[PDB]
Amino acid sequence: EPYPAWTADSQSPVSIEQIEDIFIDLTNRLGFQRDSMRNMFDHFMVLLDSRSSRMSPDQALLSLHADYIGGDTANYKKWYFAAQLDMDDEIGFRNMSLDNSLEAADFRWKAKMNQLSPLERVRHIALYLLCWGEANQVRFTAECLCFIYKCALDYLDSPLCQQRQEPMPEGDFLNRVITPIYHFIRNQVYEIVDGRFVKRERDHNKIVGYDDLNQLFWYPEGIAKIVLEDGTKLIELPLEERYLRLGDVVWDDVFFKTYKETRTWLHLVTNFNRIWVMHISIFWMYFAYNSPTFLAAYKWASCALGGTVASLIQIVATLCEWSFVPRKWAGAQHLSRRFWFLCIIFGINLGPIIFVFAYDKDTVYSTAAHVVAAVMFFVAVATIIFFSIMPLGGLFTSYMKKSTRRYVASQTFTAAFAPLHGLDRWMSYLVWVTVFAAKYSESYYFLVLSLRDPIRILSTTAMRCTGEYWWGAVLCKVQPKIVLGLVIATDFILFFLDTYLWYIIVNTIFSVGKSFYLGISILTPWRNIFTRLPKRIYSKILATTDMEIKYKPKVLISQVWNAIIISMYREHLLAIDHVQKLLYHQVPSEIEGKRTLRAPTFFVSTEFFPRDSEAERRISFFAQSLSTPIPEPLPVDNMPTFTVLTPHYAERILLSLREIIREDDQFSRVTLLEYLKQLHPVEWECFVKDTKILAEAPEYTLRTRIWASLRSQTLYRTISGFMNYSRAIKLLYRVENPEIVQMFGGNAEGLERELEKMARRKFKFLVSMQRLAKFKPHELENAEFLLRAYPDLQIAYLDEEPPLTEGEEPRIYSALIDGHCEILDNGRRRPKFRVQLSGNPILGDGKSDNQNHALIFYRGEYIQLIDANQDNYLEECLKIRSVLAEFEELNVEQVNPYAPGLRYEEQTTNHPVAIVGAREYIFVAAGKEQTFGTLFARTLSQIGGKLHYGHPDFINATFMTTRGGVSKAQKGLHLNEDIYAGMNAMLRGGRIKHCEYYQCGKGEQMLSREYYYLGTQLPVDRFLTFYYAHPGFHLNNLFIQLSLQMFMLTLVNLSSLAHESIMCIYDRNKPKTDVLVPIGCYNFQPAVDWVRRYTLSIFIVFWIAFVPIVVQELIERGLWKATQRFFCHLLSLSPMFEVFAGQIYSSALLSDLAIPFSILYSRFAGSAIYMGARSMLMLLFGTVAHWQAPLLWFWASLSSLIFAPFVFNPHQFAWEDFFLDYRDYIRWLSRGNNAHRTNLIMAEIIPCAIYAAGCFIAFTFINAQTGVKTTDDDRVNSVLRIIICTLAPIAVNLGVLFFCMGMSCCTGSVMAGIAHGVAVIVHIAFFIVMWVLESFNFVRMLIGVVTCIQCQRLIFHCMTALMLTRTQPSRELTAKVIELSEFAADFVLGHVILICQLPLIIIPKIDKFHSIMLFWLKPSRQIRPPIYSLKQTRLRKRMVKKYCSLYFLVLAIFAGCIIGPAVASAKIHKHIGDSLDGVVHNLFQPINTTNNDTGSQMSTYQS
Ligand SMILES: CCCCCCCCCC(=O)O[C@H](COC(=O)CCCCCCC)COP(=O)(O)OCCN
Ligand SMILES: CCCCCCCCCCCCCC
Ligand SMILES: CCCCCCCCCCCC
Ligand SMILES: CCCCCCCCCCCC
Ligand SMILES: CCCCCCCCCCCC
Ligand SMILES: CCCCCCCCCC
Ligand SMILES: CCCCCCCCCC
Ligand SMILES: CCCCCCCCCC
Ligand SMILES: CCCCCCCCCC
Ligand SMILES: CCCCCCCCCC
Ligand SMILES: CCCCCCCCCC
Ligand SMILES: CCCCCCCCC
Ligand SMILES: CCCCCCCCC
Ligand SMILES: CCCCCCCCC
Ligand SMILES: CCCCCCCCC
Ligand SMILES: CCCCCCCCC
Ligand SMILES: CCCCCCCCC
Ligand SMILES: CCCCCCCCC
Ligand SMILES: CCCCCCC
Ligand SMILES: CCCCCCC
Ligand SMILES: CCCCCCC
Ligand SMILES: CCCCCCC
Ligand SMILES: CCCCCCC
Ligand SMILES: CCCCCCC
Ligand SMILES: CCCCCCC
Repeated sequence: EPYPAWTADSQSPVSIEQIEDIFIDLTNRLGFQRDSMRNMFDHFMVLLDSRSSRMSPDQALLSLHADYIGGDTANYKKWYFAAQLDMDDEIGFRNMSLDNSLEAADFRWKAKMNQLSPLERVRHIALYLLCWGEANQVRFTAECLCFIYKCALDYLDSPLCQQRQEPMPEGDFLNRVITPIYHFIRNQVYEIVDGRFVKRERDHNKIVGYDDLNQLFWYPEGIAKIVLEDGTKLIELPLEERYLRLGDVVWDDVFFKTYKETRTWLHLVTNFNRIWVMHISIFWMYFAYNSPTFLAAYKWASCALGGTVASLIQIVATLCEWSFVPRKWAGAQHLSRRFWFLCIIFGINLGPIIFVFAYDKDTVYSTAAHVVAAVMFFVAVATIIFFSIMPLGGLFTSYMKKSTRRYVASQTFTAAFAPLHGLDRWMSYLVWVTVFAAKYSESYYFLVLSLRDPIRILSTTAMRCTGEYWWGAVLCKVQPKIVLGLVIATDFILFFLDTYLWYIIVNTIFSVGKSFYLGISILTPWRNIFTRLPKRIYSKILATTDMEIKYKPKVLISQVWNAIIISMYREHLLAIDHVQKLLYHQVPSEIEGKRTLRAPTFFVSTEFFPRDSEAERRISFFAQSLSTPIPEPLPVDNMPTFTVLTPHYAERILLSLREIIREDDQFSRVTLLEYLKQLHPVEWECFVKDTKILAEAPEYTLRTRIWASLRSQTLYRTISGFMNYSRAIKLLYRVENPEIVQMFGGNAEGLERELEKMARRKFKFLVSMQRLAKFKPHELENAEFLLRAYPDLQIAYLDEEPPLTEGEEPRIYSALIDGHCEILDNGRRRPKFRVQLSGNPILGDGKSDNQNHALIFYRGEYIQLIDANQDNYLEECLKIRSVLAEFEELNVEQVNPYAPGLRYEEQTTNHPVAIVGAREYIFVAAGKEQTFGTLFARTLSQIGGKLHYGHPDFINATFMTTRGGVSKAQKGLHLNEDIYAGMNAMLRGGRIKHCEYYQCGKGEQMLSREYYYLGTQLPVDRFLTFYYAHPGFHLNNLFIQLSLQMFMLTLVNLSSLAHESIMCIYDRNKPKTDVLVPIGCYNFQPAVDWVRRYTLSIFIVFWIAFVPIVVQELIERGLWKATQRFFCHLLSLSPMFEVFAGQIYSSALLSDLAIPFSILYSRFAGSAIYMGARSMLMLLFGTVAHWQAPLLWFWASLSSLIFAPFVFNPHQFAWEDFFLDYRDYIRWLSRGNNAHRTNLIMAEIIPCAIYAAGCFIAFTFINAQTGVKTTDDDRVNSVLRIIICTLAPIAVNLGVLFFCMGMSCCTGSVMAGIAHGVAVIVHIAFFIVMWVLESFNFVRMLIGVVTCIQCQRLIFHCMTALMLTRTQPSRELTAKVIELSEFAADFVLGHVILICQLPLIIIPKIDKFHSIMLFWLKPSRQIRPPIYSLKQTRLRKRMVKKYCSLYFLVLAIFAGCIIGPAVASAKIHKHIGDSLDGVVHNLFQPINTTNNDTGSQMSTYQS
């Protein structure tokens, strides 16, 4: 019989017959499609049934009306206010606070709904539901539905439709008002070609999407732009006849783009404008204070001028924003007003600084200098504090007039946030106060106060040296100032890493203190969880407090504890003797004869779980989760009905049979069974035994099919894993009320029948099987099999039909089939419903439009949406009605929302809860467990809010389906198609909370739109928390990588300068004996010691930030290993060992993030191998010139970067596989064959030449000899040595290239060989000429090479890009020049890589250890082929020895190139050149000089 909570009562305001009457009439007079009417009717009635099982039926209808259309939660009310009667500013004013006007209209609206007869509310809701059901693929645009809904509602109330004695034909609401909008959307992509559609490839910024499609309807002036077909405006017409001619509007002259994103670096300045301000500005002031080398008023004046940078940053953000919104669109004048205000602020700030900067040089004004300095210091501080807070999108809004728009974005649709009151408010305040009060305090004593001494030295010391021939000694005269500038620049970056460093520390402290203070789970009282289980189950999983008839509080627990255990055994996890001691046995009372209840000995105080199998894990976790304070549940008779969605494109329903054996030694290992059998060798044992009892044929094949199916990874395991929701309800139904079984005790069939009837109305399952009309006949059998297995299952699939007349698109439907539908002659079952779409719905990339077409059949109140790989064990399935109570809607009181008084200040249900994420963070001896518990949290809490912000598991269906959809996927917008739903619900009113006693069981977006709305309007509480989770992580891995490069640039110069000095011996105790004992010397010892204080502070940030991803990637073991690992270091190298114990994880992780040599090289290059190569060279130059002690710390790390991927490879290292890998490498090498425009050319030039010049400066200084006491006419003219060696090899390229053209004019593979043959030797030769030029001095030769390489790539970097910007004969040469020159570079770098393994192949037994190492990491079903024919063996040995000799030859010539000039360094003694007149002393002047003119000498000049 039908819905037994609305009909089976006697106080229902209406009758089920009246509802059908209303639906029939409403369909009749608007032409809705006939079957969707039945669908929506069933949906509505099920909704009423569910809502009326925990309240009076008089209130269910009221609550539904309030929630859909009319309450403070309904979307229709929001749109009606914001558009139909303006009043958008008032909502923003009221939000920031926490006749006409807002109170009056609100009162009128509230009092106009308080007097509706209960037969009108049903009509309203029915109309809305019908409109929502019909509109295909327009559900993504909420406000459109509101517009059509209002138009239809106004039309039906007219005296024009009530007198017309004729109903419009069916399909008149889909072929007249809905289809044109769809034709507009599909016409922005998929341009029609001669017969079909193809993906129209337009630029990503001329394509209107959904977000730009509905956003027209937010503003009153956005509606007034709807031109009709003739030319008149739609609004011009009266209200009643505004619906009929809605099919004549042309939706192609009426939609614009309204966002138009731009270059990526340009957003990060307007979005996150509060992080640059609080960092740059304060950073300025610190150095401005303690830098007296440029009285007492100048100091304060400068530190005050520090405050003028904040306003400048605000102005360049406002000005940058002006290129996002359109020109005349709503909210544009506010930008000009704000620009005016900010200009005034900037003027006020930097007005008087000029007056105090120089107007006081010993005149009578000094009485008025200090006062203005101090007051403007205070003003600057006030400005900084004001701009660090008060979001950019809302300031200077009180001082504005009425105007038209006082805000730039709608404040009722993108600025409605949850106020987050309670206790967590103070906690967030405290956290973000301590972080920034610790960082600003410690980053002044370790980073600006310890840098105070070198500033005085390196800013006054003046060099004395001859110089060069083109400018003399004007550039080399001030080297130290450049070093100081580079030191400050490379230290400015670390100020940004410091914050994220402290944010990790203070979070985990606050978590431990909060999880220990509240006295929850003190350390580990482990021998108590099992001791007191029964009191946990009886009051957390059973609802007895409101069940009464209290009797026997232990017979109930017995009925449960056996069910959970037996289920484990039925899955072949426990032995038959292994369960009898793990179950409530009942023993008869020997006194009288009746039965009594015992308890397992395990359960009060012998291998309960075999070799800690997973069966232990399931029980263990279940036992701990009952300590958390779970809310008390409701009776299983009064819970809401929910549903489950699953999308499925193309998976495996079953592993078939032929794909179980296949061929053995043709792929990984052997037949699949034996692979599966070995992994679980305690189940197959129990399995075959279970077969024997059953056998005590196709069924056996089926049983093997299922047995394998439950393992591996398929679709059958998810369905059978989630269908435990069905049993968990039934079992808890009988237990709760045992008087229901006494009624018909003896009817075993009657009992089970009733139990099923309940579970089929509180739980629905639905999968969305796309493309089901075109399955292969071998795969269609699998689909039908599921229907036979679980009859209560629902499948939704698309369909087709030949076109009505020849030449048109075929109509497509979307029908569902149940498990009880009768079969037809064809074989497929007859569907229950069949709805008509308006064209192909699949338009996006991912599986997000798959969900939408099957969302119509979602009967229920809440939704749990899953992918096709989940487990959901039964023990984590019993407590479903406790997690479902997180939505605070189960224990409340109704208050008649339409009531006089009760203004919107003191209501309760204002921000409903939308998403509920689930638990995902799965988990000296006494000290070790405590410490390992602490290290657990630091790993734990790092991802507690990084991969857990919007990950959805349960969705409040009513709230989340009226405003948008469940997920969106478009070519234009790009977030992740998974996090988009999370952010959208936050900035629209909803709220997100997550439980912690459940098992989920599972940049290109900084360019997006939601980042613009979130980062410009959020308060500072939530902004900082938001910034340091998603954006501040990716933007942190870029600063560390950028800090390293800025460190190499300053290392080169610092060591170069250190290779020229006397250093004035220095003591690190208290060197205040200002005597400077070399007398005539200039000291640089403190500057050199700065390298020591940096390396320490750069691996700490590398340490803490890369420890928490260890355990979240290597939780598997370690505690057992830690004992022996500690056992090997009670007397080991300790602090230094920690250094070399902290350099391996980088090798470990990147290996897991990742075979012939060439194919691995080509994909691992361009990001890790090249930048590492250059940085390797610069470090080498430094380590030879001065050799600071703690410099090898980089040698380990930099080596590990480019030496790890070639040690974590599989068996490829023995003897000849190495050499045969050398076969194809050469063969592959032989056949490798590889203002709107003033922004792209500026972004890829500036930070590619600065790095070049910095190297170039160093080379000039190292040649200009200092302390040499020579004359003016000496010079070196070292600039030329760059030119003679930088462009000369490029000239050799073209000359041969032209001669290549000529020779053929006056074999292609051969011609490549000779071309590439000399393209390599030319560079190798020019490496030699540079060495000779510097008179055979290795130290001052390296820096020469480094400069040339940087200079070379600068030419290529700019020349190619400009040519692309801007001819064919010119361009065709360009690519050929760059290609072959780049070739020689890749050859040498590639070749040297496989040369540094010679002292690893000499060891006889090598891969044996290599095998042991890698198999520890992971097993991958290894296979070893013994395929070596007699003729293969001889040739294999034959050909391998061919290149094994060749390999050694190229090794010898490379070393020979080195030793050549090295041994010729004692043969030339006179000189190498004596030319003059511009090339004078060109090669290198000295052969014998001195650099120690100090001591006795008092005053010489040595210019
Ligand atoms: C003395 C012998 C060497 C002569 C080297 C001639 C380079 C000639 C110019 C060139 O090829 O310079 C670079 C490549 O530099 C390098 O290999 C630098 C490392 C060299 C290690 C030598 C070890 C002995 C091009 O880099 P890309 O533009 O490819 O970088 C963007 C991503 N595609
Ligand atoms: C005030 C600080 C300015 C820092 C500018 C750094 C620019 C980037 C230098 C390195 C670019 C990449 C070189 C390969
Ligand atoms: C009662 C007022 C409390 C204000 C808390 C502000 C916290 C700001 C943190 C960041 C400062 C730069
Ligand atoms: C007269 C002395 C001028 C010194 C200028 C130093 C500029 C350093 C810039 C560093 C940029 C990374
Ligand atoms: C006072 C003499 C100044 C000579 C020019 C200095 C240019 C420095 C440029 C630094 C770029 C990193
Ligand atoms: C003021 C800082 C501007 C942001 C710099 C971002 C550099 C990386 C862009 C990819
Ligand atoms: C804007 C700078 C104001 C300076 C005031 C000076 C007054 C001088 C009075 C003698
Ligand atoms: C919060 C970090 C503080 C570090 C110490 C600063 C004061 C040192 C005084 C000796
Ligand atoms: C967290 C703020 C700590 C402030 C310490 C001030 C310096 C220590 C005393 C010299
Ligand atoms: C001249 C000092 C050389 C020190 C060793 C350089 C190479 C280190 C490789 C680990
Ligand atoms: C001039 C001092 C050189 C010290 C070299 C130390 C070598 C350590 C190799 C690991
Ligand atoms: C010794 C004080 C220097 C200036 C500190 C400014 C702090 C601003 C928050
Ligand atoms: C560093 C100043 C950048 C200014 C960009 C202006 C862009 C206007 C469209
Ligand atoms: C001698 C009186 C000086 C007053 C200066 C006032 C400055 C206000 C910004
Ligand atoms: C010579 C020191 C004068 C300090 C004046 C301070 C005024 C603060 C309002
Ligand atoms: C931001 C206030 C604390 C840091 C500056 C004052 C103390 C310096 C030692
Ligand atoms: C970036 C934080 C540096 C902390 C250095 C502490 C040194 C202790 C010996
Ligand atoms: C302060 C502006 C810096 C712009 C750098 C652009 C880099 C693009 C890759
Ligand atoms: C560190 C800022 C010094 C500014 C001096 C201006 C003359
Ligand atoms: C722009 C800061 C320096 C001003 C100098 C005025 C004499
Ligand atoms: C000398 C005191 C140092 C304290 C360091 C705390 C991190
Ligand atoms: C006299 C100007 C010299 C500029 C040198 C730039 C590298
Ligand atoms: C010469 C005064 C210091 C200059 C620093 C530039 C960053
Ligand atoms: C300080 C910003 C530097 C950006 C460098 C981009 C390569
Ligand atoms: C006449 C100045 C020449 C400068 C050359 C810089 C590469």
